[PDB]
Amino acid sequence: PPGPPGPPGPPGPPGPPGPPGPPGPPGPPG
Amino acid sequence: PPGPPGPPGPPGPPGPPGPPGPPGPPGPP
Amino acid sequence: PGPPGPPGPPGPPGPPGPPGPPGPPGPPG
Repeated sequence: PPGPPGPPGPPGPPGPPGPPGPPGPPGPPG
Repeated sequence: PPGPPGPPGPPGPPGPPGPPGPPGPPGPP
Repeated sequence: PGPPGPPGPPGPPGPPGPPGPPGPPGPPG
């Protein structure tokens, strides 16, 4: 008979960079 | 015969943090 | 019985990373 299924594969590639962050706080008062 | 190929591996690591956000709005006068 | 089969494929790409840091303060008013 055919042998056992092979080992599971390796982990996949790292995911994409996340979305850009939120805007910063409003600037200092004039 | 040799067995079947194994199952796909686990999902990869989460991605890195995203880029910093934009500068905030200009301040009040 | 036969030898174990080939290793499986690499897994799927991971999830997107976290949102990036908040941006810096805005320009002075």
